[PDB]
Amino acid sequence: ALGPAWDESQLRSYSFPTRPIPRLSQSDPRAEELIENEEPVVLTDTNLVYPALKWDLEYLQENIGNGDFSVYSASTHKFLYYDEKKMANFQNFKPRSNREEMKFHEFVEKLQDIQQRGGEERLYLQQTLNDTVGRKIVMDFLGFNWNWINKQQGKRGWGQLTSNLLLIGMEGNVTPAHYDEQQNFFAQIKGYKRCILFPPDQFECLYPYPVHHPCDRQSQVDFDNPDYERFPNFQNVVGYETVVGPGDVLYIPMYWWHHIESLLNGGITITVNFWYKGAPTPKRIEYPLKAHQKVAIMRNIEKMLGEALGNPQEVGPLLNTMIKGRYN
Amino acid sequence: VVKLLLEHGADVXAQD
Ligand SMILES: O=C(O)CNC(=O)C(=O)O
Ligand SMILES: [Zn+2]
Repeated sequence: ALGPAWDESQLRSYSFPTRPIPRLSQSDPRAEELIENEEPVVLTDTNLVYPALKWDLEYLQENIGNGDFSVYSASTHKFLYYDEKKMANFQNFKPRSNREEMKFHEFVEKLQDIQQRGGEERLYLQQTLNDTVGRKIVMDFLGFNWNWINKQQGKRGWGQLTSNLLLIGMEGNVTPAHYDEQQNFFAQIKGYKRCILFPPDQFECLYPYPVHHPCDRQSQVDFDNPDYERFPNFQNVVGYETVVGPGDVLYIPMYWWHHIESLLNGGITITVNFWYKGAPTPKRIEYPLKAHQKVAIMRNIEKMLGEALGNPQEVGPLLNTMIKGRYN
Repeated sequence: VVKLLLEHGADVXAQD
């Protein structure tokens, strides 16, 4: 009877309607049906990261090792990421978030400081779990529900687990809408994150940056102020929404757009995700294609032209030449 | 050809 975990006033306000992602037992056939069919579902009882539910900044500082952690800094609540390698071919791009490597205890002191000095700055720890972690964390990791998630990997024909990303964010932190090219079981550990997903068939409404841009895979649309002149179909976007707290696992299917925010005035959030490579392309192709297969096609066309033209800055002009007065 | 165009990368989060 502990009261409302959170309320609507902690959710940011946006221009589009949503329906709820279903929350189900891991033993419920409907939940298996959704995962099999690459639709989101929040599972409430996997115990996937049960051992980590005691994690907080003190336990982690004490136990997580002397390794380096990538900490992103932002002057705003939106943490747009950028691929550093791609900066070259978009000279007119300055980042809105710096990355800094620091020891875990330096990160905790950073938060303390900002908090104590009423600072505006925001931080977001995002670090792959690795060898360097302490004995207690290794034991917690080994206590994850591998039986369950390994079975899911076998049943969906997925490829290997590529990594586990540890995410520690400040209240109000936003990861803007983007899609990932792997399957993701998103395991909430501390605090609450609002997750807004969009299916791959809404590619037309979300206007991803060019593949060769540093922000490849993110939406160009500012959710806090959509430019309907440039992005008219953003007026047609409909999301699938949920709030995940400790113990919840959100299946975020490959290619599904997701916008993710830590609840306003909700304290720090901790999440560990589980990224798996997708099943291989099927022997025989079934027509017409699924949406994510079309996204795959479009990405490859952009890649190939960048290569063939010898310069990604020519992909736009060639593509426009191809369609104006011909296919539009 | 179709398989060529249907192959996907494995990029996630920050860079890849
Ligand atoms: O949790 C976040 O803020 C961002 N995480 C992701 O986009 C992911 O797990 O794929
Ligand atoms: Zn993501």
